[PDB]
Order: sequence, then C-alpha cells, then structure tokens
Amino acid sequence: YDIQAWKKQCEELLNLIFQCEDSEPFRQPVDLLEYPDYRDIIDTPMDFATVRETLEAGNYESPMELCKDVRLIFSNSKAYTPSKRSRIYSMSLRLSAFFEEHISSVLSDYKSALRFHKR
Ligand SMILES: CS(=O)(=O)NCCc1ccc(F)cc1
Repeated sequence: YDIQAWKKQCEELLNLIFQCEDSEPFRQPVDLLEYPDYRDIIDTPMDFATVRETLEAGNYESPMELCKDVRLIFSNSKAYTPSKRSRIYSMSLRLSAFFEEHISSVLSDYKSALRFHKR
C-alpha cells in the first residue's frame, strides 16, 4: 500500500525500455529534418527521454499519467506509419507489448494503495 512506490518502479521500467533495441526509434523526439510528414500528422510528439525527464522533474502525479504519455509514443508511431509492416511500427508493437506486460502491476498496486489510503 505504498502510494509512492510507482515512481521507482517506472524509473526501472524506463531503464529496461532504454536497454531494449526496439526502443531505438523512440528514445528522443522524432527528427523533423528527417521526417517531414511529422508535425502535419502528429499533434503531440512524445518520446521516452521526455517521459523520463517529466518523471524525474516530479511532473507526473500518478503512473496513469506516465502510461498515457508512453501510449502516445505508440499511437504516434501507428498514426505516422505508411504501412503496418514498417520497421519502426513493428518495433513499436513489440515494445508496447513489453511495456503493457510490465506496467499492469504498477498501475494495480498504485490504485490499490490509493483505495487503501482513502478507506
Ligand atoms: C528520433 S529520430 O531519429 O527522428 N527517429 C524517429 C523515428 C520515428 C519516426 C516517426 C514516428 F512516428 C516514430 C518514430
């Protein structure tokens, strides 16, 4: 029932994501010099360095907010892809599965801790 435990759990999951080769296209903001269809199709860019810096700045109140930003990395990749078979999009699907598999307990524990706090 530790209401704060999610933050270090998210830091460690981000470390695992950065070690994963599938995170390479998503570690830093998309290069607008390399990708021109970018801001015309993506309204809210997101990447893992931005997520890590928001977390480290104390600018996430809950792991749900972090999850929303990580899910935006994946939905931006899906919206920008010219094909479901593209390399970057295929990497995003595997990385998303890995992320969802690991964030599930973080979210469950935090929501349970908050329910206990408010009992
Ligand atoms: C940091 S980068 O060197 O510009 N690589 C970005 C690859 C990418 C391009 C479009 C997307 F929707 C998602 C990822």
